[PDB]
Amino acid sequence: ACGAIASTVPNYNNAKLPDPFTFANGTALRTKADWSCRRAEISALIQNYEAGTLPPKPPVVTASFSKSGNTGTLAITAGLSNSQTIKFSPTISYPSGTPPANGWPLIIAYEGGSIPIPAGVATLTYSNSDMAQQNSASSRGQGLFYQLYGSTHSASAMTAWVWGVSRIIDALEMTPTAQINTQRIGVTGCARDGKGALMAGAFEERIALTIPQESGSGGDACWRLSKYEIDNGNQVQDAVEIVGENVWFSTNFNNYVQKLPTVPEDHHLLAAMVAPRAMISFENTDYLWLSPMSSFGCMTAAHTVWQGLGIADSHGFAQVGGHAHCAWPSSLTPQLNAFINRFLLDQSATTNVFTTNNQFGKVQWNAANWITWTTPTLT
Ligand SMILES: O[C@@H]1[C@@H](O)[C@H](O[C@@H]2CO[C@@H](O)[C@H](O)[C@H]2O)OC[C@H]1O
Ligand SMILES: *[C@@H]1O[C@H](CO)[C@@H](O)[C@H](O)[C@H]1NC(C)=O
Repeated sequence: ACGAIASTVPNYNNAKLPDPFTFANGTALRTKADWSCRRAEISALIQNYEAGTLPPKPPVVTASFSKSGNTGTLAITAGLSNSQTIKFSPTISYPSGTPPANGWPLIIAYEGGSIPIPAGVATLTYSNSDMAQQNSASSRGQGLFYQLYGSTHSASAMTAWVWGVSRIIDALEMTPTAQINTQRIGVTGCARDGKGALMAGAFEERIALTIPQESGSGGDACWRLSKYEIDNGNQVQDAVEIVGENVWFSTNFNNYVQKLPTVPEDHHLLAAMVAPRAMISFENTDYLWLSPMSSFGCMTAAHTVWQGLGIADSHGFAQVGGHAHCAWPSSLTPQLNAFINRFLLDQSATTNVFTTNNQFGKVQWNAANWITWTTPTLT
């Protein structure tokens, strides 16, 4: 129904941010339904240029569940048609007592996350580093995911992490005795795990609420804006450095980090893949490594997609200073809880959150230099 999905745009060359509202073939988006097809195209482009191949659900996915006290263990097996299998067993921390009729809402927290989780929400601890190692460039192709698909599989570590989240949600769908409301699943992570959580929410449509925390470069920052920051003297993480530091991106991305204008996506399109579902990301201006201006401009550009879909308040951004990396400032708890309350707890909470302190160091944000499109009202 979307036709043949384009996965490359060989002639692309755009120093500003790619236009969310124009397909690779030059067709303009017009309807809300068009966004589903555009999202599928962005997925293919992101896989091709920076994330590697995200495998589909494998033929074998088995799950069993057991509970001791308030801790559940979800034992998952995943297997291919060639008989290869891997296994992993995330745990779930439950609120006590009788659950809601449809089960507990749940946040999948990469290695526990760094946000406070309200008392009526269960927490699943996902050991993403075991699914795909992330110590340094030395970690390439190591982790459970690669014991299934092969150490030379093109998936980045973050794409392998997404795959694991998808198997977790498969297992939850198969395991009603885990007492989870599978329509009310969120995801969160901080720092490198916040890069991971954004990827999970973008690519796995069953996630109702995505919460990336101080994800920086390769998260809710854009590659093109971070290149501008580093060229003008801010000591930011950028595309060139990040592919040498770790294995969060595919080896193919190495071919583009010096040629960012030729990449027909940026992370504003990655973030927009969450639409029309909900996301709020949190940033910290104390660390220029995180590329503060790039995150504000990137999420401002991503925001236009929700605006065009008539659901601006489903996308939040809050950027402040004055606290340590991955420490949670109580000043932002109301904004976090507004999104959890609305999108996971079914409350009538307002979620209009889009704020920065503009503390961007040696650069400023100038929307007209980066965002070239007007926002259409998709019909
Ligand atoms: O050593 C790296 C190579 O492994 C990488 O190879 C790319 C992998 O994905 C394919 O789609 C590309 O065609 C191929 O070039 O190139 C970069 C290099 O650093
Ligand atoms: C352009 O590409 C999109 C996405 O694949 C597709 O939905 C649309 O039909 C294409 N346009 C034409 C004229 O085929």
